[PDB]
Amino acid sequence: GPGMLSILLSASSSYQTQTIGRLTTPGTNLVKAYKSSNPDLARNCYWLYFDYYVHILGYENGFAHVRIGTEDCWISKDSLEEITIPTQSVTEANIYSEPSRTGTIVRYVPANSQVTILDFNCDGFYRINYRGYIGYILEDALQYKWKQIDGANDGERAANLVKTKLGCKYILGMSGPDTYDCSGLMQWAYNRLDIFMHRTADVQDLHGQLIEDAQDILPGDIITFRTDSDNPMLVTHVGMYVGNGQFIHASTNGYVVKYQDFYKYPYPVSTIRRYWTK
Repeated sequence: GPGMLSILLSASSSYQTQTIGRLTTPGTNLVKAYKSSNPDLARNCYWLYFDYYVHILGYENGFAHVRIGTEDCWISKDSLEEITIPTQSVTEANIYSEPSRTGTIVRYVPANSQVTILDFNCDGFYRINYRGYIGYILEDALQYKWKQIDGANDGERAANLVKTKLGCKYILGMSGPDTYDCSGLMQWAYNRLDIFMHRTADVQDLHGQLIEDAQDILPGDIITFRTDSDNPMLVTHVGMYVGNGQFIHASTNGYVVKYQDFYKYPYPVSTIRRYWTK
């Protein structure tokens, strides 16, 4: 106020200067992703998709180095656009040199100031520009919220996110904003929480915290299923638990994003995976 800093913040930060990107994938819905700026172009690690949000770490050799949560990769720089977000502050704060409790003061910001968000989810801070002064301001000092404040954890936030897509049409290979397949809905929802998961159900099945007992399932957990009787050992489907014994999924049965009764669903579970941590 403005000097008070919580002991819960680290006294040190390795957070690198980043900007915000939105994928535009011109002319299509996807872009190949690589693990270097000089890749074996035949061996892309995966793809990223239209209207996904990323952090931009930099550019090299015609590629953008992008980040979603703990995952980073390289995509053609023409597949995304840089984003800045105008907002205002609601409480006096300092712009600090870094997102920690030992940064130097770049600029005092009075309450009600017009600012521009340049990066988000910076370990409890936004990176902003105020009157040309650039640095890190505590998240709660700004009006804009990059994710929901409501919810006890990111799992509940993920459940709300898939609920916002109820009624969207099923289309194989899509991940929003208007059409989805089962695994694209999962990846999209966690993209909006700055959490990376892979694109296909059979890989989503292999990461995240394993919830061994279904009694311990919570909103935002994903459930993978084996639904192909001609390949009965292969994971082919996925949905998100949203509480009260229901999960939401994009299904060809109805060709729509819809609720489904978990225990009445007539296909075997593979794993229950928790990709949220807070």
